[PDB]
Amino acid sequence: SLGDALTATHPRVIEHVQAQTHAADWQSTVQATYRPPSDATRNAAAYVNTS
Amino acid sequence: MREIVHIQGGQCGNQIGAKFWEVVSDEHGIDPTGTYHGDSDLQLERINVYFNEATGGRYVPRAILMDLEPGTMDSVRSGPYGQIFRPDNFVFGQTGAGNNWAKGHYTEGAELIDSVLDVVRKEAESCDCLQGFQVCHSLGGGTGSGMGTLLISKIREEYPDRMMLTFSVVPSPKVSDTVVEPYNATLSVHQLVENADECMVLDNEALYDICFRTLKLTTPTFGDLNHLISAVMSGITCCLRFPGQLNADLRKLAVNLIPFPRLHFFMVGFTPLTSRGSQQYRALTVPELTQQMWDAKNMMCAADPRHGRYLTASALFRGRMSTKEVDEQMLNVQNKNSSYFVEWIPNNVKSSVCDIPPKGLKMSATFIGNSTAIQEMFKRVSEQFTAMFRRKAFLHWYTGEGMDEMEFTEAESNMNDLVSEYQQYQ
Amino acid sequence: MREIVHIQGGQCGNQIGAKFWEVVSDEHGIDPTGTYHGDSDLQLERINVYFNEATGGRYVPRAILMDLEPGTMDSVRSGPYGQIFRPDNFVFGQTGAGNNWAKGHYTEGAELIDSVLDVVRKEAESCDCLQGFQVCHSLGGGTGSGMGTLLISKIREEYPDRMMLTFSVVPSPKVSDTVVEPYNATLSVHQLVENADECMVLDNEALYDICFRTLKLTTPTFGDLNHLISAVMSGITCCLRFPGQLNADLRKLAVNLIPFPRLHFFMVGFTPLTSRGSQQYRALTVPELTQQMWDAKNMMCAADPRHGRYLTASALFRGRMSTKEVDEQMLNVQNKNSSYFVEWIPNNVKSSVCDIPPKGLKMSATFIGNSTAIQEMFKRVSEQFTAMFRRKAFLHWYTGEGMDEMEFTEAESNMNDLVSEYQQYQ
Amino acid sequence: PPDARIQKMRELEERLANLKADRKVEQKMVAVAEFEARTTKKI
Amino acid sequence: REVISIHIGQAGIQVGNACWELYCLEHGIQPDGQMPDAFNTFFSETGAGKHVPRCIFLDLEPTVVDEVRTGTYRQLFHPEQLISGKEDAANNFARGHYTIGKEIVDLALDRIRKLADNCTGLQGFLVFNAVGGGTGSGLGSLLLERLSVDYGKKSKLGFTVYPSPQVSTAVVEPYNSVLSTHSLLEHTDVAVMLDNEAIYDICRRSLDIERPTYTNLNRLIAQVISSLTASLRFDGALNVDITEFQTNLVPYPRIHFMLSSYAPIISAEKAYHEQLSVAEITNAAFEPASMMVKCDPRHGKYMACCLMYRGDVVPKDVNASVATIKTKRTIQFVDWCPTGFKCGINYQPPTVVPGGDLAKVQRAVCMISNSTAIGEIFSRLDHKFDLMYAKRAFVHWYVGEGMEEGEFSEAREDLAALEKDFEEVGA
Amino acid sequence: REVISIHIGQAGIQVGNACWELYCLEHGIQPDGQMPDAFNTFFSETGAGKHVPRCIFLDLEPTVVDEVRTGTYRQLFHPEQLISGKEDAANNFARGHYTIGKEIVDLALDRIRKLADNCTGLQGFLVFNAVGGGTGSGLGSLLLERLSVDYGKKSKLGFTVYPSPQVSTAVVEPYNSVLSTHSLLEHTDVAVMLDNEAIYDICRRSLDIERPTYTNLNRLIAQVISSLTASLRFDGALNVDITEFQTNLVPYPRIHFMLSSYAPIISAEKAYHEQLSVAEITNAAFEPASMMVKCDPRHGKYMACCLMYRGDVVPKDVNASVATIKTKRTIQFVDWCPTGFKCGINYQPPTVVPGGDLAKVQRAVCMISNSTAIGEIFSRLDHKFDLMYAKRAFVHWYVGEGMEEGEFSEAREDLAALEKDFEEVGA
Amino acid sequence: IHMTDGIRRETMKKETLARERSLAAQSPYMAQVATYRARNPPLDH
Ligand SMILES: Nc1nc2c(ncn2[C@@H]2O[C@H](COP(=O)(O)OP(=O)(O)OP(=O)(O)O)[C@@H](O)[C@H]2O)c(=O)[nH]1
Ligand SMILES: Nc1nc2c(ncn2[C@@H]2O[C@H](COP(=O)(O)OP(=O)(O)OP(=O)(O)O)[C@@H](O)[C@H]2O)c(=O)[nH]1
Ligand SMILES: Nc1nc2c(ncn2[C@@H]2O[C@H](COP(=O)(O)OP(=O)(O)O)[C@@H](O)[C@H]2O)c(=O)[nH]1
Ligand SMILES: Nc1nc2c(ncn2[C@@H]2O[C@H](COP(=O)(O)OP(=O)(O)O)[C@@H](O)[C@H]2O)c(=O)[nH]1
Ligand SMILES: [Mg+2]
Ligand SMILES: [Mg+2]
Repeated sequence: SLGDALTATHPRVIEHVQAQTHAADWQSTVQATYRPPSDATRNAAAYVNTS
Repeated sequence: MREIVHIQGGQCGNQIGAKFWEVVSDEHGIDPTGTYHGDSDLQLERINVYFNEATGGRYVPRAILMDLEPGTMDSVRSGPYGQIFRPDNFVFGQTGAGNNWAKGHYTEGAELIDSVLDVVRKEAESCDCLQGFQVCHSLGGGTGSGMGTLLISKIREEYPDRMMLTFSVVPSPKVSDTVVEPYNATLSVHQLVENADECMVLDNEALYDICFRTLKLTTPTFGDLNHLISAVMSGITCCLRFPGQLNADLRKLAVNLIPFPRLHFFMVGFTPLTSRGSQQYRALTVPELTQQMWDAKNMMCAADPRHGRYLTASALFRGRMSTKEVDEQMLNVQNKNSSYFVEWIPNNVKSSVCDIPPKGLKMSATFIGNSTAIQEMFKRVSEQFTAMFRRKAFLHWYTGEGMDEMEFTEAESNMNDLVSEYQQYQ
Repeated sequence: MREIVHIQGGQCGNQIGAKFWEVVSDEHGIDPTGTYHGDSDLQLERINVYFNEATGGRYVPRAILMDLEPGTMDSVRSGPYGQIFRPDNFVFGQTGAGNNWAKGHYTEGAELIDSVLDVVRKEAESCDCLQGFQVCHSLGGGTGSGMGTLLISKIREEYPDRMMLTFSVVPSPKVSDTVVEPYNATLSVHQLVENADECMVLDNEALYDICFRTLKLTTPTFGDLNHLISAVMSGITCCLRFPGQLNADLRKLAVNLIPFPRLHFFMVGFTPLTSRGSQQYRALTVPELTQQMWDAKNMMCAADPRHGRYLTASALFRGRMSTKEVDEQMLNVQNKNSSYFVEWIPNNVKSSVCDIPPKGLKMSATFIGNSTAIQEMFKRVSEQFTAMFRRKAFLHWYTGEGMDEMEFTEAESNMNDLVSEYQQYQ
Repeated sequence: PPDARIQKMRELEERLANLKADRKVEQKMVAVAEFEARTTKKI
Repeated sequence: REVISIHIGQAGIQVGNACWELYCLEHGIQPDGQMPDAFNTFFSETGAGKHVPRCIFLDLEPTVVDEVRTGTYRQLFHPEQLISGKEDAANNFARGHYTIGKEIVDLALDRIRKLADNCTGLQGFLVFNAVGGGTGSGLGSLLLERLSVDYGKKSKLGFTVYPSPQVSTAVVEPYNSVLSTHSLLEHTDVAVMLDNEAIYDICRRSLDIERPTYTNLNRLIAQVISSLTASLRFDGALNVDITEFQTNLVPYPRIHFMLSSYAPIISAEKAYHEQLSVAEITNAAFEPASMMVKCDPRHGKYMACCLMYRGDVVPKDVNASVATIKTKRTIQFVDWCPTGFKCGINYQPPTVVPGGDLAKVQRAVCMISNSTAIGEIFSRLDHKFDLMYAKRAFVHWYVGEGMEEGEFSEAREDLAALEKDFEEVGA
Repeated sequence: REVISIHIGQAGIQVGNACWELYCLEHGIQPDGQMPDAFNTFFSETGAGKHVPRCIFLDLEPTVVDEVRTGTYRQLFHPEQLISGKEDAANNFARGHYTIGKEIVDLALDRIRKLADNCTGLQGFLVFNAVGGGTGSGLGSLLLERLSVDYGKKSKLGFTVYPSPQVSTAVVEPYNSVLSTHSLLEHTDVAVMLDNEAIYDICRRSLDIERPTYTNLNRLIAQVISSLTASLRFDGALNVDITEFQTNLVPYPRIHFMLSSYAPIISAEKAYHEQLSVAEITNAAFEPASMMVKCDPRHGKYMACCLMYRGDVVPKDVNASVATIKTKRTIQFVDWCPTGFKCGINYQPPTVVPGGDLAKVQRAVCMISNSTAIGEIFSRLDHKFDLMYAKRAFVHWYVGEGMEEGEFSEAREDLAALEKDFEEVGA
Repeated sequence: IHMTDGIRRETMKKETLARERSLAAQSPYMAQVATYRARNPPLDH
């Protein structure tokens, strides 16, 4: 005999399966704004070095 | 670095604290066996605030367990994340209080409060830069309210500089669980107003109808309610644990919410909250979180903010966003319903931002409101106290332990003075 | 090189020595059959201090076992590691003293000490440089107190310059076995205060308290208490057996703890000591050792140091460690509670470091404190002695053997002057 | 005697001022010496 | 010639993080400290191929400081140059000015002393901070007054962040701002105003970024500071130094508060559209919509102005532009100062950052002037300070921390005296 | 050129016990009284190798007098100056002024006559009292009135210790204070205020002792008095005698109440942390954090200021510091006074005592001024005195002693007149 | 003293029982966490 204290309670209260950001995707704003200028490849349009 | 010492008292406090520790452990990516199994390195740099590394990645929570009846400790240990709490932190009596503030505050606390003081001291000097104390307990009960409040007094006496933050559940008109709610509640708040730094009032009926409307659950047992309380509890301290654009610790929010020493009774809510069948409607946008944050139905106290005036407010934002939109929405909500805000203070709302949303979300916001409409709950308590004290019902169980009626007079007069001040500043 | 010869007296002494020799043999890697099977070469260079090469890697302990009843020898031989003791070292009487100081000190000692003296002189002269003698016995029984005391005096008369340790257990009123314990205890102490070089007092009630509160054991048999005593005794002579960053021999400990030759009664503690349930949840650092070493509830004597003054103090440390942290912790404990240390002796703590910890451990510590609170138990025994001697109870068994009233009177006279000087220096 | 301590600090201050002036002169010499070489490299 | 800069507070060290990224990028210094003579004013050369900035980051909260320590620029910054306290001051002037500031300023000035000793041609100091908080305002004012005591004769350029009129983030920032001005009056040499609402509007209007954050604001502040330091950094047709701002833009010792503007504020796609030239970029730097402080210069009266020019700039064009401005009557100069313009030209055009939204422009103008609308800003702040001090709100925090109510009134009266001075001068 | 001292009450004679110890260690005289020209102003040479202070200890209880008799300073004082009463005034102004004072004042007077006769160039007197007590209020007033009758034209240094507003040990001390101010207002020429909580703050903040007893307060008061008298005992580059004080610090015959201050006030470990100059001690002598009396001088306007400097100071730096203080806008002087300052330098630096809490400092500053905040102090005391008087509390023992309502009404009216004078002179 | 030993015995027994129940109940919680973690796919940069 056992009660109902053992519940996941995460999917019942707080969850947004479509809008979740995976824990590997976590990053601070400064981390995402100050990239190595030599090999910055996270921007679609940028000034390419043209010799 | 800045250290938070968690304290748990009574059945309600023990269960909500177990839920809080489950949520925090999940957020920092440690499995119920005590070892780290996350992926992002952002978690490990700020785990000292809530955990201590013993051996081989065994991170032990910095919590204290306190009660008098074996059932609650048994429930805490039997469930998952039960074998991570330190066995020595289960300081624990055996007789029980049973809905009596005097029993838990003068007799049982007499021979139990010394061991808990030894444990909390040993665990407090264990850390270098202590930030403050965070406690969660009950008020209508005997063990949590009385013994917990006396411990609050003791640790305020010994540590007069470190901050003190409380989550307390309060009596309710329709859902009235026990019979001696007014006697315990009045003395609990009487001590809290003079000793606690800031209090966030909780009640079960607000959680009940939050599960009714927003989540549309059918049978919301204590687990969901404690999970919501834990979500807010973690959202309060998210600044110390993660980098952000504008951090705000407990002192930053307390100086921006407390204009007078006795003006430290807040009310709380959480965003976003939607049903499982409505997961695709809402886009995680600042206006959508803001509109739910300011709604009276999202508040976690039986006090309508529309029946009073906001004095100060605090907003704790998480996740990557833009400050301009948050500030614009804050100004917009301040300007439109300007009749609901105080006049002799500009910029009543304080904001803060962090870049790490809680797990399972995209971005969240936590609201702390120092509204003057919380006096309605106190007047509700006082009228029942005066009516029941009128013919001294159930009094002999209190004066038979050492107490006098003068303590009841002091509690009633002090809380009446507090409601008078709240009405004055409206 | 420097040589330690072991002497055991009575049933308590025999069991303590059996456990001590088992622990030491485990440390040096010899099997219960007596042949070396260790791994490192550090376990060969300094094993002459305890063993003697026989043949083919067989090492025999440097011990002499004393008693008056066949049961102790039979149990020693029957148990494990009982086939390593040399049978000639089993010096042995036949009739038994039986809880009577006079029998073991005047009658039974007369015909037995000759064989004990013969064997101890034969072994002691075999080694080149005897560091000193080591004696573990009891003050409650007859053959341990009286015969052991007579042997102590005889050795002091024979080899005066050599060192001498006395691990003597003193019975307590709360845990009391024998009716006539004060009669043996007072006279044994009266002889020890001039005969023994330095004394470290053990007590069974303190060991029971330690094994109840700290180790959290439910059935603390004599095995656990003997294990604790054996660990303490092994910890003392660790520097002689292994290299360290700061070595300290027995004389080096004695010179830093005895400012006056009649004050050689130490109170002893050991650390770390944790229950098996709480073994995972503890980090293993120098502060964790220092905070438990100075705890009053960890001491293996029946005397609270908080009621007295730490006149001098000592600490033995084992493991690969930082001297800076050891010194900082010692200075912190010195400067925090300045009221517990005497004023005319600054820097009362002597420290030593060994880099080889006990098997199964990474760090350990030992405490030897010459406090003026050791005179609490002396009064606690002398009050019973005066209360019973004032009516000449059980006296006819002592008088009718050679002893008269003068020995008793001088016994409480020396007891009183010792306790008076200990109180004076407080 | 009433101004002996004052005379001591007067001597102290004048000596320190002379030393600082000498150090400034040395700094000027170092500056011009480096200037000549860098300009030659540029040429 | 060299200048050493100090960054105080969460705003100060973030704008410093943007600014030093710009400094490293413009001189072609890769983020690990070495090149792949003009750099000497910012980067000290050590050993063989290694440059260390002449700056310090200090704060009482270690979170953002050590996050910068573990950012892209790890080896670039000296480990001891990033000071970090152990606990926050939490929006309190008293906490950062008397309690925690007392034991941190000694280390900061001990490091600054050796940083300046390593220097040989120091021009002056250059401070970035925010007065709306506690860590910034309190210990920044304390450090400022201590440096004024130690050096004094060396200039100190001030770039502060006051709270905006409508948009705000805190509640008790009027106290911190007032007590910050109470010391900035006598200790700061030249103060350059920086708001937040104005730059938000600039970003939304010119760069059409619908959701701007603090990063764009800091990038624009870095643009401004680089444009005003390029005269010292690089050779131009007409070079100016630090002393020019004090000599030509500070007419009275108690009147030093500056307005900033920048042009051309344009995106990457509209550089294709418009034909850039000196006349229109000079004209655009005068409308209130291109000013980095939320104020209207029409209600005020200019005293003196400074103009930095970068890129392909011929002096005849700037002379024509300033002549046309002078003949314009929409803006009004004071008869007090008949000649209220100061110019300066540097040859190198402003640099661009990868990921930034500012395009590569041929020429740019940074306009820094003095006006009387700053008294209006201070009066507007004083209005809500007096409206809030009437109720003795939040005073107990400051009183308990170690302060009293007296200096609140004294700083209020000092601000009133400032108001009277600006009213008198504007006549 | 000499001056003699008298002591009345517990506080006065304890302060004197500190002062004479300090003086003896200043002049190298052992407690026996033998030295193994400057001392002539306080000590008269007796016999062969003996010195006796120009002092008299007077009190009604015999206790503190007899521990003075039995202490280490037995042979220092001539025994028959040590005058002891029999029963105390019991904190009762009427009792000490009419019951016990009538029979002890005669002995004090015919002792002062011979003490002055032994002197030749007596400049004046210096008294020590606290107007909070009973015996220091009543019989002290009677005695000083008798000296005013006897001498009239001679100066009298009135060193009074007024009770603090919040911190208080008695309950009827407002009445004693008012009744003392009735006579001290028009009898003595110079009066100095000494508050108790201000010294508590002084020893708490700078002297960093959290458990201060009366001994340290007495030590620092003795240091202040020694600094004031150093211009008398020793020759300086710019000396001032007692006489110049009356004509330089008292603008009106009824306004004679001068505050006290001292600098630098540093403990044993602070002296190593910083090195001293003249500018910062001049500035620190004017901040209210080092003032000896509960007041807010920033609310009021100064009348005049006296500055005594000891140690190693030259007139150039003091003149420059005075100019800088005058140019400061934090403190304002009254319109009719163009110069409210008075400087002074002595060559001999202040001393330190083994066992004391002060450090060996090269130079020190003693500040004595005059402002209108003392009027606020008087009004604060008078309000709380009238608060009790509305119900005739504690008055009837004064009545039964022999007094009536008349002097109480006259004292309240005289204090109101003093309030009106203070508010009218400040315009 | 008998009360104290009985308390010790019951505490030890209930510690063992609680440990056994926790180890029994851990696995379904891990299964549930796996099920609701499978919903979130990590992104590819
Ligand atoms: N423009 C701009 N302003 C900023 C930035 N960061 C912080 N601020 C301003 O700083 C004000 C509050 O001070 P904070 O920077 O949060 O911190 P602080 O000044 O050091 O004071 P404390 O919070 O008590 O430590 C806010 O109102 C912002 O306007 C930034 O990156 N850019
Ligand atoms: N500075 C200082 N003030 C003191 C000292 N002792 C007493 N006082 C002050 O004196 C006031 C009361 O007078 P007391 O000195 O105690 O005694 P008294 O002046 O002889 O008057 P009575 O006690 O009535 O005989 C108190 O309010 C104190 O503030 C002291 O040692 N140092
Ligand atoms: N929200 C919430 N409330 C709880 C929980 N457990 C108990 N409570 C509340 O706590 C009250 C009883 O308090 P009690 O346990 O008797 O306090 P104690 O006697 O001091 O230990 C009831 O009214 C419950 O509503 C919980 O897990 N969640
Ligand atoms: N610590 C410890 N104490 C013991 C042991 N064996 C006996 N004792 C104590 O010794 C006392 C009796 O000593 P006893 O056997 O008469 O010694 P003997 O007669 O001289 O051989 C009892 O009170 C026991 O508590 C042991 O193995 N360890
Ligand atoms: Mg900050
Ligand atoms: Mg007195």
